[PDB]
Amino acid sequence: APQQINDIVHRTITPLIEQQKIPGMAVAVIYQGKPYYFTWGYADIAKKQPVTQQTLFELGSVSKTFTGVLGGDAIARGEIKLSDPTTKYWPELTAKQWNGITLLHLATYTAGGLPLQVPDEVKSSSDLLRFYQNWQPAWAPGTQRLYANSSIGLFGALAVKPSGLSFEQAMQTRVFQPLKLNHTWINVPPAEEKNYAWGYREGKAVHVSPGALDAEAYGVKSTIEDMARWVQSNLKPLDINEKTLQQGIQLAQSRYWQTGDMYQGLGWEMLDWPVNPDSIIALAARPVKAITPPTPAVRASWVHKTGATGGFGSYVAFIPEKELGIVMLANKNYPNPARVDAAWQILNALQ
Ligand SMILES: O[C@]1(c2ccccc2)CCN[C@H]2CCCC[C@@H]21
Repeated sequence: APQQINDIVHRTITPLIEQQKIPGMAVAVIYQGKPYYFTWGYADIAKKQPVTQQTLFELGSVSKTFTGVLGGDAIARGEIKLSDPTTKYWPELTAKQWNGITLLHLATYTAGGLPLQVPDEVKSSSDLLRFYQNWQPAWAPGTQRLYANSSIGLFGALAVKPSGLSFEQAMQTRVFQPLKLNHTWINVPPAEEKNYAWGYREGKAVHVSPGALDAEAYGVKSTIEDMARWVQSNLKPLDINEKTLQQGIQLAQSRYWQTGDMYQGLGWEMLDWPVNPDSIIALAARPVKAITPPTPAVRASWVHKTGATGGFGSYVAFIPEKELGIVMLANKNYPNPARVDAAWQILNALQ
């Protein structure tokens, strides 16, 4: 690595690991299409397995960026439209509160207060239907944003219906494969278990538990290499040869709603660059302003997503205009502000 990148990364991440007692971490900085990798500590403490560039980490809600782009790809394929009513793809959803709730609302957490978590008791397709039928919105659609797995999760599930594919098959064939993300998984195969880090929560080794809509909302596992490739693909979508995927990426970074200084994309969230770092809670209900029509992807943006599972904490951010991106993968769920601080310190110094 160029010594500047080495120095800013080590000087930022070493203290972060110490302060947050992070067992293992991988970091990629992508500068002008070139990735630079850094690793520390342990994928598995008990077995003394180090973090490497091949270690799989649970991305948690960083998975929603994949779902948002898969949904964009389906729009580009002409399979769905964000303006479509939810009921067009799930006509069994007959309760009257669904009138007026579109795929856009689901994708952007603006349906009117869908809950953060799908309840553990919800297993089957018939359980899920019952859950959504019974849900009572707090707000009219398109008025408030409440971050929710039950919202974008449903979007992901409906977005792949016309394709005929399972969600996982659609993601593999339409997103992972074309982008050469060959060590990115919704389900980690037995052959890859040797590389699957344990998460640590209160000192105990843990992996994410199955749940409904897990694939769609928080179920992707990936390596620092594939995640760097993912960030670069989103940084520079015009290099992508597959037309609908290129377009889907662009759609996921369009600005659909504004709350405060943040703009909601599909999975991705965006702020204008340069950002006040200060500008970048279990439930936070925020009124949104519709951006009518959505602004196409703005190059001078800080585009990012945080993600966690019980034992993992991930973060990706990039700035198209500066050809600069970063991925931070850790096998402990440590506070989001520490992630953003570190990422901003690194990118600002290189920018
Ligand atoms: O820029 C590359 C890359 C690879 C791995 C991580 C980040 C970026 C390298 C050259 N080809 C490009 C091909 C298209 C995706 C990104 C890559």
